[PDB]
Amino acid sequence: SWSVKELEDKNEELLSEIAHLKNEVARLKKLLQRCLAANQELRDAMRQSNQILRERAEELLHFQASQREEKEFLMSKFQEARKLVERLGLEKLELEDKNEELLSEIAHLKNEVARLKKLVGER
Amino acid sequence: GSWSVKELEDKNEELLSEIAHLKNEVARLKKLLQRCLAANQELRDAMRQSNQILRERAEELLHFQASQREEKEFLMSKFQEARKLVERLGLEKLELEDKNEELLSEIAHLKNEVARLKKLVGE
Repeated sequence: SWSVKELEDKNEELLSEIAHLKNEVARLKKLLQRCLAANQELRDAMRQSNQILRERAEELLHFQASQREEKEFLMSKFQEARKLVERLGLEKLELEDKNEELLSEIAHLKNEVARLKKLVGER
Repeated sequence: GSWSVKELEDKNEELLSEIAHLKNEVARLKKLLQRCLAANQELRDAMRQSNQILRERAEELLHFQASQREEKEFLMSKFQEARKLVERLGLEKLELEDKNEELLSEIAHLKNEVARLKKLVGE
């Protein structure tokens, strides 16, 4: 059907077609190798994000427990002091009432002393 | 005119089988590159969500600690004022107790003087 020259021209055509397809394979392998390397950089950085996020969540749980331990201890110191103010103030009022009753006894004893001394400047 | 018609036809079949192999490689490498590009997009879309969540939580922690620091300032500043109030009331209570002991000694002396003055007038 086909001559020698026609088969040679088709051979020349197929060889140029093999050369083009081989440049595509080499181009697609360079692309795939960069994309696989880019996927490795994204996976190493995403691993670090989850790893820092886990580290910061575990140190925050122990920090909140320490803040609770410090907040309880300062609070109990404020309550012990406030109660001490209420007790010192009431004991101060009970001492001031007792002192004013004593002054009334002294004022009565002083009047009694003067009354008896006018009696002795007569006898 | 080196090669015959039958030799050129067998070579033609040979070049075609190489094109069929290269065409399966190109289609295979395009599926790999397309899957890898899609995987990188899923990693970059998730990386951006993590960074946006990580950015919100760092801003909610920055403002939360500022209130914790201000509640620690306010519960502490109340405890300092109470301690000052305890030390002041303690001095006022000690001088009221000294006055109470001063008054009781005065009463006992005035009563002895009253009895002595009553014995002079015979009351």
